[PDB]
Amino acid sequence: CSPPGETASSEPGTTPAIWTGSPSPAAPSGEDHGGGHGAGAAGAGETLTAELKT
Amino acid sequence: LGAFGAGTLVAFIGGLIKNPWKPVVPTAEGKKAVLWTSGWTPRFKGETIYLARAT
Ligand SMILES: CCCCCCCCCCCCCCCC(=O)O[C@H](COC(=O)CCCCCCC[C@@H](C)CCCCCCCCC)COP(=O)(O)O[C@H]1[C@H](O)[C@H](O)[C@H](O)[C@@H](O)[C@@H]1O
Repeated sequence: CSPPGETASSEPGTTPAIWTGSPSPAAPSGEDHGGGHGAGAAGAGETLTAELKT
Repeated sequence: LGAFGAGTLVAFIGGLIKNPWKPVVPTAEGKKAVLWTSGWTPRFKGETIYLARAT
């Protein structure tokens, strides 16, 4: 016998969308954090960059 | 003799007998049996599983 599910001539398909993974709720109990600092404000952390343009 | 043989054989073989369908492997849809799940089964919804080449 042939397996019940085979063959699909119609519905050509579509290009898979760009994957957008989600942060792990199971593996991480919370949200992973980067730079550590006192940050006596709403929160900036130990990482702050900037690009000075012309 | 029949009861003792039954008990002894069952106690001998029950150590070996294991349920193939005990949900053990974690998955986004809760723990599932081993046969259903492989390394490609997302442990949590939306997990990224790269097709890593094995150098
Ligand atoms: C005449 C005897 C009549 C009784 C037949 C008994 C066999 C039917 C089982 C009935 C109870 C089943 C539900 C309760 C039990 C349950 O849930 O367990 C299940 C698995 O059933 C077991 O337990 C062990 C099975 C016992 C061995 C049966 C041997 C076959 C019999 C039919 C042949 C001898 C009888 C004499 C006739 C021949 C005469 C010779 C001429 C699944 O395992 P699991 O959930 O993974 O946990 C694992 C733990 O069990 C596991 O011991 C442990 O090893 C862990 O590995 C663990 O993983």
